[PDB]
Amino acid sequence: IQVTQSPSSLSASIGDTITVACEVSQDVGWAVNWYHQRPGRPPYNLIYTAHNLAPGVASRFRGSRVGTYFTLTINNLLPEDVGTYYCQVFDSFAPGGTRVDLR
Amino acid sequence: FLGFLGAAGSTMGAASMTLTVQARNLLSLKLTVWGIKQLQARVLAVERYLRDQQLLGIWGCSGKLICCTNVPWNSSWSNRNLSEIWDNMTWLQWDKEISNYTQIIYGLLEESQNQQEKNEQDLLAL
Amino acid sequence: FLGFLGAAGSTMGAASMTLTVQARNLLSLKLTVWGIKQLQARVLAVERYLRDQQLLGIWGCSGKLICCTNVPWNSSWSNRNLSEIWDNMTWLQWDKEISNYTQIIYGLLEESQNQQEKNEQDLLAL
Amino acid sequence: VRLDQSGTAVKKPGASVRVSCRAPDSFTVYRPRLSAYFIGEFNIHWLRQAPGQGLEWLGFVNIFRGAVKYSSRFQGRITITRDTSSETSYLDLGALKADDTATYYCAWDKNVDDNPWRLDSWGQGTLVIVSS
Amino acid sequence: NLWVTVYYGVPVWKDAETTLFCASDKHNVWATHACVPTDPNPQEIHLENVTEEFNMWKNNMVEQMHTDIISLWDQSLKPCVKLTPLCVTLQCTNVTNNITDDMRGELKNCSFNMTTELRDKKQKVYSLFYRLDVVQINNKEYRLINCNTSAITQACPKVSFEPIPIHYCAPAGFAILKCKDKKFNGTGPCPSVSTVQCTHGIKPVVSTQLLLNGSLAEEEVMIRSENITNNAKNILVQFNTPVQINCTRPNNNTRKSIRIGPGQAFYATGDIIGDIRQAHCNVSKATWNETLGKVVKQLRKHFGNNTIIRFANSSGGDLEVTTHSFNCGGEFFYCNTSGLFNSTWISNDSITLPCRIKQIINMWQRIGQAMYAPPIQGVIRCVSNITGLILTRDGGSTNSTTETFRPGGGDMRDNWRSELYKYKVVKIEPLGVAPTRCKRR
Amino acid sequence: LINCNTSAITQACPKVSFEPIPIHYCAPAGFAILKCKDKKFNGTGPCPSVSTV
Amino acid sequence: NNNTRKSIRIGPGQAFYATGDIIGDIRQAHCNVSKATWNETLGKVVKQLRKHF
Amino acid sequence: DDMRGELKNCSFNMTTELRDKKQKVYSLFYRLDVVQINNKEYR
Ligand SMILES: *[C@@H]1O[C@H](CO)[C@@H](O[C@@H]2O[C@H](CO)[C@@H](O[C@@H]3O[C@H](CO)[C@@H](O)[C@H](O)[C@@H]3O)[C@H](O)[C@H]2NC(C)=O)[C@H](O)[C@H]1NC(C)=O
Ligand SMILES: *[C@@H]1O[C@H](CO)[C@@H](O[C@@H]2O[C@H](CO)[C@@H](O)[C@H](O)[C@H]2NC(C)=O)[C@H](O)[C@H]1NC(C)=O
Ligand SMILES: *[C@@H]1O[C@H](CO)[C@@H](O[C@@H]2O[C@H](CO)[C@@H](O)[C@H](O)[C@H]2NC(C)=O)[C@H](O)[C@H]1NC(C)=O
Ligand SMILES: *[C@@H]1O[C@H](CO)[C@@H](O[C@@H]2O[C@H](CO)[C@@H](O)[C@H](O)[C@H]2NC(C)=O)[C@H](O)[C@H]1NC(C)=O
Ligand SMILES: *[C@@H]1O[C@H](CO)[C@@H](O[C@@H]2O[C@H](CO)[C@@H](O)[C@H](O)[C@H]2NC(C)=O)[C@H](O)[C@H]1NC(C)=O
Ligand SMILES: *[C@@H]1O[C@H](CO)[C@@H](O[C@@H]2O[C@H](CO)[C@@H](O)[C@H](O)[C@H]2NC(C)=O)[C@H](O)[C@H]1NC(C)=O
Ligand SMILES: *[C@@H]1O[C@H](CO)[C@@H](O[C@@H]2O[C@H](CO)[C@@H](O)[C@H](O)[C@H]2NC(C)=O)[C@H](O)[C@H]1NC(C)=O
Ligand SMILES: *[C@@H]1O[C@H](CO)[C@@H](O)[C@H](O)[C@H]1NC(C)=O
Ligand SMILES: *[C@@H]1O[C@H](CO)[C@@H](O)[C@H](O)[C@H]1NC(C)=O
Ligand SMILES: *[C@@H]1O[C@H](CO)[C@@H](O)[C@H](O)[C@H]1NC(C)=O
Ligand SMILES: *[C@@H]1O[C@H](CO)[C@@H](O)[C@H](O)[C@H]1NC(C)=O
Ligand SMILES: *[C@@H]1O[C@H](CO)[C@@H](O)[C@H](O)[C@H]1NC(C)=O
Ligand SMILES: *[C@@H]1O[C@H](CO)[C@@H](O)[C@H](O)[C@H]1NC(C)=O
Ligand SMILES: *[C@@H]1O[C@H](CO)[C@@H](O)[C@H](O)[C@H]1NC(C)=O
Ligand SMILES: *[C@@H]1O[C@H](CO)[C@@H](O)[C@H](O)[C@H]1NC(C)=O
Ligand SMILES: *[C@@H]1O[C@H](CO)[C@@H](O)[C@H](O)[C@H]1NC(C)=O
Ligand SMILES: *[C@@H]1O[C@H](CO)[C@@H](O)[C@H](O)[C@H]1NC(C)=O
Ligand SMILES: *[C@@H]1O[C@H](CO)[C@@H](O)[C@H](O)[C@H]1NC(C)=O
Ligand SMILES: *[C@@H]1O[C@H](CO)[C@@H](O)[C@H](O)[C@H]1NC(C)=O
Ligand SMILES: *[C@@H]1O[C@H](CO)[C@@H](O)[C@H](O)[C@H]1NC(C)=O
Ligand SMILES: *[C@@H]1O[C@H](CO)[C@@H](O)[C@H](O)[C@H]1NC(C)=O
Ligand SMILES: *[C@@H]1O[C@H](CO)[C@@H](O)[C@H](O)[C@H]1NC(C)=O
Ligand SMILES: *[C@@H]1O[C@H](CO)[C@@H](O)[C@H](O)[C@H]1NC(C)=O
Ligand SMILES: *[C@@H]1O[C@H](CO)[C@@H](O)[C@H](O)[C@H]1NC(C)=O
Ligand SMILES: *[C@@H]1O[C@H](CO)[C@@H](O)[C@H](O)[C@H]1NC(C)=O
Repeated sequence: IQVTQSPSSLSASIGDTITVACEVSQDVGWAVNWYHQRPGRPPYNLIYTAHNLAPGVASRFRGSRVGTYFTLTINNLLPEDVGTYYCQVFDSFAPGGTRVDLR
Repeated sequence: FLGFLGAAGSTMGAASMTLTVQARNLLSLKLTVWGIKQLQARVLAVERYLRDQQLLGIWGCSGKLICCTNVPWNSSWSNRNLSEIWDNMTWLQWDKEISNYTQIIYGLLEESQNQQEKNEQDLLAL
Repeated sequence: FLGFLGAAGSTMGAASMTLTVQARNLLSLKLTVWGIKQLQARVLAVERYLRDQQLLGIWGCSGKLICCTNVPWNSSWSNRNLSEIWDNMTWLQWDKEISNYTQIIYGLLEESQNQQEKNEQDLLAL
Repeated sequence: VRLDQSGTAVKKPGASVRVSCRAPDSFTVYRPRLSAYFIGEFNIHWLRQAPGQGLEWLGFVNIFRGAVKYSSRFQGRITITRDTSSETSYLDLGALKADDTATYYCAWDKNVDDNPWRLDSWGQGTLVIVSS
Repeated sequence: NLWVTVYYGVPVWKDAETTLFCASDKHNVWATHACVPTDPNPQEIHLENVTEEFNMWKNNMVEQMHTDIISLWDQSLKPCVKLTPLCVTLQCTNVTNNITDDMRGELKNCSFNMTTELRDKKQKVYSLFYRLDVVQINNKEYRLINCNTSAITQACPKVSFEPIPIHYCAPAGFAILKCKDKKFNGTGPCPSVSTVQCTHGIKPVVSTQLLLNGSLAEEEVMIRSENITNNAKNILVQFNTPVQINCTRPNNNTRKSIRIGPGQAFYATGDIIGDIRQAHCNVSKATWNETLGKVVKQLRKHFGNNTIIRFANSSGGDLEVTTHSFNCGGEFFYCNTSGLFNSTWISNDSITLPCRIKQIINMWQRIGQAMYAPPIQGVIRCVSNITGLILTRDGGSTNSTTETFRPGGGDMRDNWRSELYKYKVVKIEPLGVAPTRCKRR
Repeated sequence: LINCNTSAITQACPKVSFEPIPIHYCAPAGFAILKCKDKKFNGTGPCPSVSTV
Repeated sequence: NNNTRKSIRIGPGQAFYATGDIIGDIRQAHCNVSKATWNETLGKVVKQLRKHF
Repeated sequence: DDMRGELKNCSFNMTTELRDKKQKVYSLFYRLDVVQINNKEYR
């Protein structure tokens, strides 16, 4: 299985609403996990099963599934959300990730 | 609607109007203390329900919330006027003042049911 | 004759013709794991049967496999034609599409039975 | 669950590296009907991140009896083992190449059928540097 | 118009969970005597017109079986001698009399002080322990392996470990739906539902890599997996034909009773009469090749025709997973089975599998308790059928069509899914309401 | 102790009395116990005088 | 006291959890109750207790 | 001042994994858990 996620990078101002895409090559159902990695910090689980929030994650995080097209939507962006995003499908990690930084 | 034992303090007629709500609540792991207590409670509840259902069945009133019979009421049990009983009395006092005569009433009920059923069979056969 | 759940996929009328064969199979050592499992299964079967018997009894339908009532059909639960229902449908789908309206129907049956019995009381008394 | 890993390691090409990952008091579960502490069927995943790159999956071990699944990009020089007594997991990578410089993370997987490959908890990360 | 009519005993069922009691047709570990005697003629009823959804992976019956088996295994161990005094310093020497090349160092001749019947009195006895049972302490000094983090309790010698078939029978008001479709994979609707009072004879065999003594597929080899795309879910393989397996323990073992206290006996391992050879399980080469050919033929469907399927041995882990472990006449084997999953596939002779013996067994991985299997007198020998496989596909790059499959296991639930795949538990709901032209008088 | 090579003993707790107390074995509901009242009843064959308890 | 739990293995799978050395100063375990709150509660209690005496 | 004598630093011979082998280890016990026997000997 091959997983692709885009855009490679994006810059948003404080409070904006941004979304990140994660496309899968085959139907995998809802088995998509979303991970947050702050710079110089270990990654932590953000969304599991593509629409369920991890414990401690604010309700402003939302994930959705459209067939083989998965989206993670960010509301009212805040400075601590800076970093890179990774989507996981089984043993496959999307190359590069999506770096999100303040504008 | 008031709920389980909602009309406990009501008058006789009002309480009888809602017999179903009290009628529907008589029936509703390892060998741990909580588990064994749960099992004992379950068996006690089911046996109590079936004792009551069997006792109704003997008098030929199974399936009927309010059922009439053919034994006269001796005034020795209670000579109170009907209007006072059914409009100015609750079931608690009523059971309080007939606790002793209950067994003979039950026996009369059983005998009357048996005799009536035998007569019905005789009429059905002829 | 087909057996327990023999007419599960059959039509409504054929299934109704043979309710008895599923009706009879609703009811039929130390403290070892197998023993305790057997005992819990036995008690569970007893209570599962008795809940259904109580529900039938409240509606004034104890002892009758088929019982008619005085609750009008609201037509919002299902407006399907009688011929379609009773000749081109199975009980499984029928229960599938009334899974939500069951409780209100049960309550209507209970209240209708209660009022009906008390009405009978008045006539038997007069 | 808290995860603790070993410290930074310095290695030469062709050597071998062992990084430890301890998950205290998390290897055991209490099956209530069975009335004892059993070793749960958890998975410990091992991941690494090259400097400035994305994440890559190495392999995971099943705590129950040590079942291991390895990424084909590392088969033949990778070995993941766990010690149920010490509640630790060991990554043993052999024939290290200069491109293996990365922060190696050990991750905790509850192995829930409804959530495949959930990496709930992560260690602080271990820097492994290889050079001549 | 219309009126509500209540019906009793309608054939309506809902998926539900309930406790299932045992029924079965010397004392055994599973306490099959406690199971109620099953009817000599089981009643099976065909439910035509019925299409019921099945899902063995979310079935409760496997979990309930797991709980019941572990509970039975624990309960059969309580009235047995506890070998807590065995955790004493051992003086073990190499056994080098009439041993073969492969047997060098696998057995140890350990002598130790042991508590006599009189508490103050002590005695020096000797016993034979396999190398996997004793660990060196740093002739040399050894100790029983689990003595560090487990209490030893000897399995009672008189209880048989043989799997007696057991039938899981649901109580009254519940039914068991059997999927009679011969081409049914583990999920999806099964349009051949037939109800039975309870399941056929289930043998709770404990094996890791090869499914022994199991039930065969009716038509062809089946490949059942929850998510064939997920390279972490075990792949349940079922054989349409049985693959026979000879094996035995060639050593003429003798059970020597050592009285370690008041009414407490520890059964040691005495001197072996004759030469000492290697325990080994035989599989017919041609039969295994044919079965592997059928398996790979049925496995190309889920991956493609042009893909390369290669069978490799276990990748590592504890001995129970790396080897094919099972019980045979009271002894627990650990067979290499590297010659089985060794070939690669593209578009009279027997395979000898060197097995190893253990006496300290820690099945179910319970913290604090372990079992000591008493030695079996004489030469044990059992013949079984390999009726299944536990294959775990590896990952791979996107530039390769080579899908490597390796034996897996460990999770006994996966072993018991291959026997409860065609069954499910439903709750009879006999109350039905339907409009009718009848109105109560 | 003669036990020491064949069995392990547990001391009977001194406070429990071994004295026999009469105990009646009562059948559950739906079952009855038939008591043979024949004074010349040898234990086998019919008992002409049967009383239930 | 910042106590340390030291595991002492007294047998097969049996662990006796002992008390290790205490890090830092060793003080007295104590409970704290507000003086004013306790006095007010005692006043209410004594007011309600004068009724029966 | 208030903690004087409330703790006891007790060291004792204890059995180990290997039954024949003994072992010496120490632990801290509160004064209310140990009673003198008539450093001193306690139990
Ligand atoms: C799969 O099923 C076969 C057949 O039931 C099992 O083989 C059987 O194994 C038992 C013990 O493992 C044998 O019983 C023993 O027989 C010897 C010789 O008669 C006797 O001395 C012992 O006291 C004991 O009764 C039994 O004969 C044997 N059946 C055969 C060879 O036909 C096999 O063990 C099963 N596979 C498993 C459990 O993995
Ligand atoms: C992979 O596994 C997941 C989870 O086991 C499957 O997801 C389920 O899909 C069914 C489809 O009918 C849904 O009803 C469930 O709600 C899903 N469960 C989840 C997401 O936890 C998925 O279908 C499987 N996919 C493949 C290709 O095997
Ligand atoms: C398993 O097969 C091997 C050979 O494939 C058998 O080993 C032979 O055993 C006979 C005795 O019956 C010896 O005469 C031969 O010399 C052995 N051949 C060897 C060692 O290469 C073995 O007996 C079989 N085990 C069974 C059937 O349980
Ligand atoms: C497993 O052992 C059985 C013996 O019980 C083998 O069955 C024998 O096979 C030989 C062929 O070499 C026949 O000549 C005998 O008549 C068979 N005896 C029977 C059926 O009782 C069986 O072949 C062995 N399995 C393997 C794979 O070697
Ligand atoms: C699977 O097969 C491989 C090779 O066929 C085994 O690798 C051998 O492992 C032993 C250790 O016991 C080494 O001494 C050999 O040099 C290895 N051979 C190689 C790498 O070619 C591997 O052990 C087998 N796995 C199991 C579980 O038996
Ligand atoms: C399982 O069997 C394989 C091969 O039969 C073993 O691998 C061999 O191990 C020996 C031991 O030194 C090596 O000399 C060989 O080079 C290995 N490969 C082959 C092809 O023979 C393997 O070790 C066995 N697994 C065990 C014993 O656990
Ligand atoms: C017991 O402790 C609690 C919290 O440690 C104390 O509550 C605090 O009291 C201070 C006043 O001294 C306030 O400034 C804080 O805002 C309180 N915090 C909380 C969370 O309640 C409480 O006063 C203490 N009581 C006593 C009797 O010592
Ligand atoms: C309680 O008593 C009052 C007055 O006697 C009466 O009006 C009321 O109906 C009674 N409660 C019920 C539930 O009947
Ligand atoms: C199954 O359906 C067919 C037609 O739909 C019907 O003739 C048949 O009787 C049904 N099966 C049973 C057992 O009634
Ligand atoms: C084991 O050692 C004992 C002496 O302690 C000896 O009598 C016995 O023959 C030895 N057995 C083997 C198989 O070496
Ligand atoms: C005795 O067996 C051990 C295996 O545990 C082996 O390492 C050792 O070399 C053997 N001793 C001799 C003298 O062969
Ligand atoms: C048994 O105890 C004696 C006592 O010193 C010792 O010499 C001997 O080596 C012991 N035997 C063992 C540990 O096997
Ligand atoms: C017990 O000792 C053995 C000796 O090799 C060791 O492998 C094991 O980890 C130890 N268990 C503990 C310390 O819990
Ligand atoms: C299992 O069977 C169902 C129904 O035939 C089918 O939809 C599905 O693709 C099959 N395979 C899996 C892995 O579910
Ligand atoms: C093993 O297979 C044979 C046929 O090869 C069969 O007769 C026997 O019953 C099977 N044993 C089982 C299933 O336990
Ligand atoms: C095993 O040894 C005993 C001697 O104790 C002998 O009677 C028996 O025949 C032997 N069995 C075999 C298969 O050689
Ligand atoms: C098994 O069959 C394959 C089919 O290609 C063949 O290559 C291989 O040599 C066979 N192995 C045997 C007969 O042992
Ligand atoms: C596995 O197969 C290779 C050739 O395909 C062979 O050289 C090797 O000996 C085999 N391993 C065994 C038989 O254990
Ligand atoms: C126990 O000892 C007595 C003599 O003291 C002896 O007669 C008996 O056989 C012994 N029982 C055993 C060794 O089981
Ligand atoms: C008891 O009396 C009966 C009377 O019929 C007789 O048949 C039977 O043999 C007698 N039994 C004995 C032991 O005398
Ligand atoms: C107690 O000691 C530990 C070190 O063993 C330390 O991490 C912790 O902060 C200490 N607690 C307090 C309250 O000082
Ligand atoms: C408690 O409060 C009362 C009134 O406020 C006062 O008279 C008394 O002295 C107080 N006592 C204490 C101990 O505070
Ligand atoms: C030791 O502690 C005890 C407390 O039980 C105390 O009485 C005694 O004076 C202490 N001795 C010294 C030397 O501190
Ligand atoms: C208790 O005594 C031991 C030596 O037996 C010592 O190592 C330890 O530090 C002491 N603990 C105290 C004084 O708190
Ligand atoms: C342990 O036993 C030795 C043996 O003499 C003794 O010297 C020592 O004091 C003992 N340790 C204690 C009692 O703590």
